[PDB]
Amino acid sequence: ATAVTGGGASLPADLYKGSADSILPANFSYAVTGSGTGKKAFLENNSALFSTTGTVHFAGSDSVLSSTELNTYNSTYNVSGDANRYGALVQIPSVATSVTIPFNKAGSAVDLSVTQVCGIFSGKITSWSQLAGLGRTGDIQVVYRGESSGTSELLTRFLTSACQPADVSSSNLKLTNGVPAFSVQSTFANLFTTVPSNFIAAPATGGTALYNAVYAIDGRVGYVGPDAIPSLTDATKVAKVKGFSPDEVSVQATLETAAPPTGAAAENPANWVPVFGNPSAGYPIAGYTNFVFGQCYKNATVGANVRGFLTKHYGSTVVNGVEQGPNDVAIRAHKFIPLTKAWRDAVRARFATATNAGAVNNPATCSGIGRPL
Repeated sequence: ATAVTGGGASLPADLYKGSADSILPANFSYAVTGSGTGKKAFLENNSALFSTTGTVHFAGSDSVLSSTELNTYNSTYNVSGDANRYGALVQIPSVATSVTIPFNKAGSAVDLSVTQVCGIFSGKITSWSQLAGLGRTGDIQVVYRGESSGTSELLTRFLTSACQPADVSSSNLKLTNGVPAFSVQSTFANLFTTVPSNFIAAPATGGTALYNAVYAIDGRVGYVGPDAIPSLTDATKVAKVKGFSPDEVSVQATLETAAPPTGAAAENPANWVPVFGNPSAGYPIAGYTNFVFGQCYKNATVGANVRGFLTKHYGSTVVNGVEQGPNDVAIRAHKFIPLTKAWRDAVRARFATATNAGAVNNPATCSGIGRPL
């Protein structure tokens, strides 16, 4: 009967559940809500948000835990001397992902400059005719995620990092340094003093609904994770960005630029999720989608089920002489990017290995405590 209750981010939802090669065990549930609602469900232990009951055991999120979220959690659920405390939480990367730019406008292959992407998503560029050489005219309508979204966070971090003031001048973006500027927002609408009228919220929760809305009306552009895209390589439907399709992320210039944390740094969940807002090479919109777990669970089978999952997902196996994570074929089949060996080894050793003080349901650290039955 034992269930492991989760949900959150839509971006990795089909890798996790419902597909023949999905990677979560059968007794794990995954309610699709977007990352913001997913974080809240876990942090406030609120299963109503996942349309169910009992304890929330985990979330998927491509929005990082904030300073405020961590402090609120710690001061409520992980209080020094509190026999009723839940204990620490665990934030870990699951897979890396691109953010793709699907658009619905018939014609030749589209390759957008940073300037052009910045102009489209700021509202500076409002007509297809303003994009030189694409052979297209008519209104641009941008579809965005109304709910708090990890995909919005990944896209906006990139735009905040890469866009120059000249790329977004004469737009309704909130000011930074006296000029309109992108800022990091999981709520995309929060970028603007007033949302421009050619920006429309997707009509239902999740990236799949945004995707379908893009193709419902001519001239639309959106942003979505890669798994829902039928072909990442079809530049007549999924824009290249500075000469790169969204399967051309540079692993060297992104994942390999940060090593797993150690010591006190590893005790801080914030340090388990590096961000790469402006990669020096390759497709430039990319980052991690993550899990949030509890370190401690009063239900010991839930703890064991989590460790079991972690042992596989962050495992190591050599196949045809090449080291890989056990789930890497499934990860790539869902158009995601496997974690590097250093990161799998680090997560496995700390969180999945029951003898480590930092592991899920480590007997010493979790003695007498945990997320409730």
